[PDB]
Amino acid sequence: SMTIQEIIQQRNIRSLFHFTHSDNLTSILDNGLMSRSELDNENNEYNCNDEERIDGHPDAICLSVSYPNAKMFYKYRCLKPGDWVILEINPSVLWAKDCAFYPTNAASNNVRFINLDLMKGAEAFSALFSENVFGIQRDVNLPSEYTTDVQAAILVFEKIPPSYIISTFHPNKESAEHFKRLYPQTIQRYYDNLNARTLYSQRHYYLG
DNA sequence: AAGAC
Ligand SMILES: NC(=O)c1ccc[n+]([C@@H]2C[C@H](COP(=O)(O)OP(=O)(O)OC[C@H]3O[C@@H](n4cnc5c(N)ncnc54)[C@H](O)[C@@H]3O)[C@@H](O)[C@H]2O)c1
Repeated sequence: SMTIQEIIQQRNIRSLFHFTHSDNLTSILDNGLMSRSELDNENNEYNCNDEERIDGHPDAICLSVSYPNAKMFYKYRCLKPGDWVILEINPSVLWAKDCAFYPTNAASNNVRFINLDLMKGAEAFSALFSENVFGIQRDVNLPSEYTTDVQAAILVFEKIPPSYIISTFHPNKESAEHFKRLYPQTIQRYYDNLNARTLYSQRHYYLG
């Protein structure tokens, strides 16, 4: 029975991602990622996206494996103007923190009723890579590090200190340079042309 | 290209 670590090694996973509005980035680089619950209790300021939290876990931080939830991400970029960024996170989070693993969006009826304890552990992690996820047939050519369903989600039930953030992606040079001046020990990356295959792209295009 | 109920 493979461990989470052995799955990461075997599939060549190198990145977890979390998209967020640039308005949140100072707070995140200072204090780490925190759940909506934990943000409320510390009276910290945040711009959140989800009004509903149908997942039912406002004490969880939501990540992606290898590629953002491009669908949900694009939606919220349309609804909220200004610069969005993408945090890249050490895959170590998956074993070092209290994670649940969901093969599709964690708010989906297909998964959200299951005993949360069954969604922890290497068995649930491996299901992100199944040949069929609730009707999505995994493409034979999809590289091993990608989830079958682009909306596959990691719910992290504790804070993620800023040291687990390995880089941040910006939509323009000036955003990256602003945050680099503030956090000179950190890696701040950017795209010069967004007419390109970028982490802001739909995945089918990115991998095309 | 626009989640989830
Ligand atoms: N953000 C993602 O990459 C992502 C990925 C996969 C799924 N989701 C789903 C969408 C939904 C949660 O929506 P989401 O948009 O993430 O809202 P949310 O309810 O978690 O809102 C929290 C917001 O606060 C932000 N935040 C975290 N730590 C801090 C901090 N220290 N200072 C300031 N802000 C902070 C975080 O980036 C996010 O925008 C769940 O149902 C998930 O299942 C989101």
